[PDB]
Amino acid sequence: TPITGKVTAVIGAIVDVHFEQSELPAILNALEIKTPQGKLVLEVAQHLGENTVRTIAMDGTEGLVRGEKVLDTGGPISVPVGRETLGRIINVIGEPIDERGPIKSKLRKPIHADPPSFAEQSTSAEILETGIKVVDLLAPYARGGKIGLFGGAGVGKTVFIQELINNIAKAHGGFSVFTGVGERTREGNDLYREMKETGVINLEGESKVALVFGQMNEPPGARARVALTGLTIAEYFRDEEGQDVLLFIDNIFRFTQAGSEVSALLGRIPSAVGYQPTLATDMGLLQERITTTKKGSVTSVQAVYVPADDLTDPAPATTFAHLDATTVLSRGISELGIYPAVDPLDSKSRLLDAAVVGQEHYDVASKVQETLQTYKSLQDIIAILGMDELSEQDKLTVERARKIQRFLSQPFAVAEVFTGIPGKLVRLKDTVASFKAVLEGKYDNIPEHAFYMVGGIEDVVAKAEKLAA
Amino acid sequence: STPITGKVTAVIGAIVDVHFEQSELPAILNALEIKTPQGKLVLEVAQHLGENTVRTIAMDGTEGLVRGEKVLDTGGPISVPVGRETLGRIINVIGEPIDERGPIKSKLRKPIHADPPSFAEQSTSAEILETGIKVVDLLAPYARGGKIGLFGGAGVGKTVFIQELINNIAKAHGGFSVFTGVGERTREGNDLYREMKETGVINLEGESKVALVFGQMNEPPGARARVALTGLTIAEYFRDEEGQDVLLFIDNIFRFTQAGSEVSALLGRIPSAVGYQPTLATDMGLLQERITTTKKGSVTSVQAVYVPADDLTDPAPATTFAHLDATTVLSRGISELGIYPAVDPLDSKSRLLDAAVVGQEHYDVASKVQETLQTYKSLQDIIAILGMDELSEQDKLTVERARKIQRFLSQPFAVAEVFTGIPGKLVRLKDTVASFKAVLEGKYDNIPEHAFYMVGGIEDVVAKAEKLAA
Amino acid sequence: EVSSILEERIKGVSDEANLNETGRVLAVGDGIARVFGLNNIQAEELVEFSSGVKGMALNLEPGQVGIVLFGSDRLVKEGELVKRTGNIVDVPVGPGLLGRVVDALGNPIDGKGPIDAAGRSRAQVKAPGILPRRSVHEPVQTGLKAVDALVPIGRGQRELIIGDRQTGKTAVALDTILNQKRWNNGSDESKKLYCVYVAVGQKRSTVAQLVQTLEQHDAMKYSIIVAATASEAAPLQYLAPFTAASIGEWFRDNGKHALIVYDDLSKQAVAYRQLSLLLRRPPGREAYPGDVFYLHSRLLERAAKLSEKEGSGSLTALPVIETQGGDVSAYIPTNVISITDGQIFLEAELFYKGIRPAINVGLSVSRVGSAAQVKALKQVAGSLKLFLAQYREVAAFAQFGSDLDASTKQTLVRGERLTQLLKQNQYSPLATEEQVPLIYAGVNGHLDGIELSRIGEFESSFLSYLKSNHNELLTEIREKGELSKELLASLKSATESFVAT
Amino acid sequence: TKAQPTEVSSILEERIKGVSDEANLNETGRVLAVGDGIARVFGLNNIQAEELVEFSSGVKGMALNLEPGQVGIVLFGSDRLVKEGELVKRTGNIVDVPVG
Amino acid sequence: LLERAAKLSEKEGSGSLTALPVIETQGGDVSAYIPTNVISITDGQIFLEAELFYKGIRPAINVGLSVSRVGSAAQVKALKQVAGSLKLFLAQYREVAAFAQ
Amino acid sequence: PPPVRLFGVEGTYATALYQAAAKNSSIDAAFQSLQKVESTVKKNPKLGHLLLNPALSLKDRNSVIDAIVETHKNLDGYVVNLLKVLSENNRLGCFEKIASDFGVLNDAHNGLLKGTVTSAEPLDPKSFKRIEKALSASKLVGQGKSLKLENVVKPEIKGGLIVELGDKTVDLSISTKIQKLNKVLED
Amino acid sequence: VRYEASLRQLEQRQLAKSVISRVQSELGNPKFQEKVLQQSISEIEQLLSK
Repeated sequence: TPITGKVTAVIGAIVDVHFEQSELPAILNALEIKTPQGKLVLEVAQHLGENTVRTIAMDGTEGLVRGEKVLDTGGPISVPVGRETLGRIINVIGEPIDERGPIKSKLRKPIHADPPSFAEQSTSAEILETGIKVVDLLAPYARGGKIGLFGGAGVGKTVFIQELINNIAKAHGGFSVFTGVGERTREGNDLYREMKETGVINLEGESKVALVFGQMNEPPGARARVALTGLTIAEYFRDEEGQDVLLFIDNIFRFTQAGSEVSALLGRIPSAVGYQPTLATDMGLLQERITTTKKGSVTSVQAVYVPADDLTDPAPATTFAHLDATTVLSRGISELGIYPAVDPLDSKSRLLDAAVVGQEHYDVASKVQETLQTYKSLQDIIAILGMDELSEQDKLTVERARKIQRFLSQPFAVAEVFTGIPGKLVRLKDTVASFKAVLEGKYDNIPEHAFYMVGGIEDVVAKAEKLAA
Repeated sequence: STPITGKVTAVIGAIVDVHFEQSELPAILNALEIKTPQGKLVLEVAQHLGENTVRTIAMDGTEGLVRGEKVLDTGGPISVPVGRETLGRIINVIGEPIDERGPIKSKLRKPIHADPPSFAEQSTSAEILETGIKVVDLLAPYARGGKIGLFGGAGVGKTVFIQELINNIAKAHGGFSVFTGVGERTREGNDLYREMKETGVINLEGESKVALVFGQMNEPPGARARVALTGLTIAEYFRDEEGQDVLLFIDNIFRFTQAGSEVSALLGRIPSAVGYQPTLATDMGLLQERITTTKKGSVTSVQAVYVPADDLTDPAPATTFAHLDATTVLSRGISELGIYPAVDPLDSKSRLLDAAVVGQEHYDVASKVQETLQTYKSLQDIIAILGMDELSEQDKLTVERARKIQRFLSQPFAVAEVFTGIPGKLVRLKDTVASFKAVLEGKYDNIPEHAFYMVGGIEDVVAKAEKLAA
Repeated sequence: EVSSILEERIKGVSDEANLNETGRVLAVGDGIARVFGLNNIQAEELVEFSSGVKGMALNLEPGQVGIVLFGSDRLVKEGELVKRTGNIVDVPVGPGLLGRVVDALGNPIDGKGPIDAAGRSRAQVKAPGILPRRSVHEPVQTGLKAVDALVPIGRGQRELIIGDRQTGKTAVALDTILNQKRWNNGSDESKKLYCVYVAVGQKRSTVAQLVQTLEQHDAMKYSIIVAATASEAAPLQYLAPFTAASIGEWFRDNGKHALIVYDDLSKQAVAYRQLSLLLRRPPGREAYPGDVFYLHSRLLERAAKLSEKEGSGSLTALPVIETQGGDVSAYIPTNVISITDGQIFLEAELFYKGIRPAINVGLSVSRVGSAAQVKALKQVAGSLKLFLAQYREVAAFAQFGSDLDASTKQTLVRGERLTQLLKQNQYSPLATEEQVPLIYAGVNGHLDGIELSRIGEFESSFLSYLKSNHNELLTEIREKGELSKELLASLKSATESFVAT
Repeated sequence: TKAQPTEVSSILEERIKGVSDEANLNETGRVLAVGDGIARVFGLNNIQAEELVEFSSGVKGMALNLEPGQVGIVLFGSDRLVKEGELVKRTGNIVDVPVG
Repeated sequence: LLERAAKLSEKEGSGSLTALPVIETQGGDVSAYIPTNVISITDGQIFLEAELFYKGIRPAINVGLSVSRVGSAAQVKALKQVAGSLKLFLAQYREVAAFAQ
Repeated sequence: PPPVRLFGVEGTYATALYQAAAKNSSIDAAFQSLQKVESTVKKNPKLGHLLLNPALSLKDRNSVIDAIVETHKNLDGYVVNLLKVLSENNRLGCFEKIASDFGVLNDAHNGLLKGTVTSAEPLDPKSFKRIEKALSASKLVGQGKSLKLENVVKPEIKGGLIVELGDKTVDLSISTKIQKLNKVLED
Repeated sequence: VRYEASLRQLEQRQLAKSVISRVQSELGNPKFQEKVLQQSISEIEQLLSK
């Protein structure tokens, strides 16, 4: 628009501008303030009345002189999408961070999207395997699924996610997006390295991945819109090409978190627990722009960082409504020498049923939950007394439950070095057989260290010999 | 002060601000009436904000309000009707019936802001109520002139309890009762209306022995609040001018509390600890203080209270614990075991438990009952952990006397011919003291536990023995 | 084709009349705005923004009137004029909402064409009187043997389903709706339910699975699905219970019964929090509004049974409150408990224990007692309540490793069998005729001769036994709905002939 | 812009017309606005801390807060007859009780 | 602040700025808003314990709550080979001595 | 008294100033003398527009008022007392605001309204005169509320006009009709 | 089937851009003067209907 103005204020990353022309502005516009940083791109989020707009600031706020000229772009920022975004890493505004220079496109689209309707909905009930024993039996995923992960980071989240990439994107091979919201820069480089080595990113060709990286160094505003940027790319894939995609995020708590910082400033009074009053509306849009449509479907794996490792907080809690399946991970179990650290009693899926992933799957999975739970209820008793001061029927359950517990592990193929055990991969079909077996009492009569750091039933047997000698 | 015309300036839900013309405003606590396409909207004036701007609490449903819509001033407070002819009749916040009896038959009208009676007028309570409910009579005696309190949590049979007391005592006495419902459901109101017309207590020919004030939760938080005030004023007319003792009831009194908390926040006031009003103390006091024994007549409330999650570290129930003379707890557990009433009598304390009020004999029997039961409750952990160890013949005999007593607390009720189908029994004060005395002495330690199940007096235990024999 | 649709629309558009109000937008963004002016504005009335947005108006001030936008805020600009529609918010009600999804405002989002309108109604109607109400006697079941058996489910009552998020909170409701097939088919409409399911704060994909479930089991033909997904505006999530209640109320007026599911009120509350703080007016406890109680209580007292000078209808309510990492003493949870007349508490731990559908019988209460269980079903569950309440004390003592007498272990042995009988498979309808036989067996001590693992094997087989031989016993129960002398004997003999397996 | 108790209409119209304090807005007072039983009285610039003041409604008050403009009184009796524009005489004796 | 710490490339001399930020917990509880904010950004803990400190190791390391999970690409072959799975082994001894008593 | 309160921000002053002049029986003069003085403060060479935000003393401000009342000796004694009130409260950033507010109160007492009939580009002089005739025939101008038609030019009017007065608008602009036509054909 | 449903959408945005293309020609012309005048005389009839 030829609307010009000057900068009244510059309070943190939430600059306010005041338009000297009576031509009136619109919500979700963008303004460029000419900076010695080249230029700074900002986004109107509020109009406060009297032509004093309030704008979110993506990049730095060192250099912004007060009463400095603007020109109003007149609309939302459009990123660049295509198949010429594959093998490039793009910043929020579009810029290469891997420096293969300007990003090519056929279509450049607004960041924001309008979430699909009830009419555009389609359904799924497919079976997707990671190949992880605990995930498959107790919480099976599907094709187009939305998955949720929880508990803190710097404890194996990165590795866990890296491993999910290592399985699902090579059992698919089509288009994929990695979008990293408030990514830890030293790790981000390990993904870049890891991918090129494992043949994913290929830059003497075109990759089977496209990428978005936003670091946690960056002002709150940029961190909020890393995610929306990423989604524009995934929608391109979903819609224009007509093909199903992947999405991985480590962590999406950051979307929430960054929005919480900017809220206080914007005019908004923040709710109790210091979380923005707008969590609901932002969540609602994101989780419905990753959704199973008539065209494609974006099967997504989401990592939430939880503060104090409490779900009682409203930010993690409001997310559960929009997730078909969860696999809650708790730091303590990671400490115990068990990987994956996913809790087996604090896991759920809406696709674990007696005809969805079959009846055998359900009976095995049911039994493990019943066995472990009873054991959980008796943990007080077992420690204050002994383990023959228990009633007899229970003695069988307790002993059975202990074997399952050591069994749950499955060394990772991406952290094979760090565990100090080779990476193990086993089928959903191999896993159903292996859990079945333990429950039958077939190889129940052998040490608890035998089931300790090993994948399926087969590995257990091989190790009894190792201890025996 | 006097009738004037003001125009609405701001509608913020229940909260309504008016901007009356210069030098002309109503005084605090008045009633403004505003023409609305839904009855007559009554606004209660609660502040002055300067330049002749008042801020009000709604008494009738808000919807379709224009800023600029004329507001008259009555010149005085919300004025209800009172009388010995409003007995059976139903009255709400604006004194209209909701079972469509049209305009109330009024002898007199009165304000709901009645300042409390003073210390000169006081008299010392010596008249003794009987409820005819054994567990209540023996372990927390009520006295007529009292301020009884039916503490309990959620869904614990409070309504069923109130229903038995009103069915029995109101007819018995030559006094009045006014039954007041603060913010309670239209399922309950319709049950409370139906059951008490049937029994002959409320009757359309003749003068009803218990009046009704139904204030219900579909109405505003403001409108719900001053329902309690409405009932009280009827009891006050009875106390004073008619010169008759009252046997008051209010139901549930946490609804009263909750409403004031809500409106504290809307008026802009700063909330206190655990989301409670800063004005919590004084509001309970105002109502409780009006309900008192004067040389005019008594007023005796029996008040249901909702106690979130059987929790009393929560400040709103704990403050209320002070005001109420002869507490009882309706524990959730007692009801489920099949024991009616739901009263747990080792958590009920009364201040009306002396030893020359109720005689020495009453106090002493109940004391033994308290100990006998509590030693048995103490031994439960002991069997739980140790097994059959660390016991004695003395313990065995106490365990046995207590289980005979434990199943000797159940008294069927007529107003639970709808819950279990077991019809009522009435047990005199002197009669309960005797029958409990007999068991303690161990003359009825030869009659099985289930032969004290759903009995009254002593005759009843002997008769329930024959049934089990036969 | 496409040329014709667009040309009709141009004909269908434009040409506005002389306006009688105005006001100029100033503050604006978040789905929320504030205008300067407006002296004819009513509270709750609809104001038409010249961008294509409509926003209802909830706060008026002699400064700046707060009209909360519905529409996308990106369309809205400042300095625009707004025009009062001049009507408070209303929805068309009619029998053309049968087997179709409609949103917040009452237009179809499932693309099944225009609805059939026989009236309009308003979202606020409020509770009927004491005289036009009668008491609830009206049997109804949920297709969960446990729930029916332990707590008295009625038609015209309000029962609050409470417990942790995503424990098949929705799934519990879906079993009831499936089981509401049985009465709908029956000829009489004085039985029929036209169930209305309200879904607030849920993703579009959750709703889309649920409609497939309903049609597959051939239960979508009386059901209505009202929606307000989590992206869609803070007013529209607030308006979703109130307009569901007006749809429900039309059946009531006609003298037909229906049932309203409010899943979840907890997320309605969260919306209203966002709304109240962006009209910058004080909230109550924990940031949730001060007038949040007014919302749940008014709504809830409208699902009411009617007397015989009226339709003799009754809308039934089931609230659902998901407690975020538990907490029953949290402000929205506490308020609703007080308003409801019963609780059907769902406990998370028991789910892993294998007691699905999960319930905890102490946390579930009935203040006024049984009065809406089928009379047959009352007779059999007579001591079921006393056993299970006792089993819980005895079991806790029993597993310690201490010594027990035979008397205490009759409770343990008896309880274990009873609990195992309760277990049922989700999405499986059930009938009175097939819950009366099973409770008899359990109470009258014929499930102790049968081993604990094969109690489940036994159930399916016992009812089959009856189809071939004692098919007369089942018919008497369906037809008379009570057990007399003869029926007790007949059944006592029916249990005996097949106790094996 | 900002809120002061000299931007009240009664205060402003009297100053513009050249009316002074005159020991009525300096010692005595006049109520500006009373709500929540917290009367705020305009005048009393000569007053001691928490001093007893007597209203024309019969109600007596204390001065926990002495702020620049107003003196924020807290009322000890009921609000029922308390209203705007009252003269609030300065008793000139701090709160006291008989001893003996 | 923390992500300014960086092992850089050979275009940049291959430089370092190793971060080692030291957090003081309240009462030996590792889940609170400040500990957890620092934990997400970093990898591993060098969790330290007061009981072990009194007991002759000044300063003391708790290895059941200490990992380094990007630590073994910084190490030399000697201290890889000699130390291989020794990290597991003293967490096998943890399992044993829990139920030994 | 106020001739109904208008303006919350700085209309509290405008209200006082007006109610005090109603008892004098000259509001019009007051307004006129204040208006001419309001302009001559603004058009002061250095420190007209350039000192409106106080950063001095209340006493230095009081002397800013004192020097202003030398600029004209006709200003009336009540607007002289208004200055004192403003100098003491130390407000001069919304000084012209009170003056305009006072004009709106004042000219409502006169029975004049100041309307605008915003358009895409200037309309004809016969169009103007036809609109003032038309408004007078209607009840939108009741008399005592008589617009003075001020054409303003707005680039966001793509044809057509919007007519404005009080809180009453008649909108037959093209910008609204095209915005609505477009939306349905992309709905 | 998928291409037909895209083709219906593509028809709807393509004929949308012709409406805009036609609007630019009207806002070019001295119809931009002449039709503003039509509005103007219509507003006289509107205020007369009050």
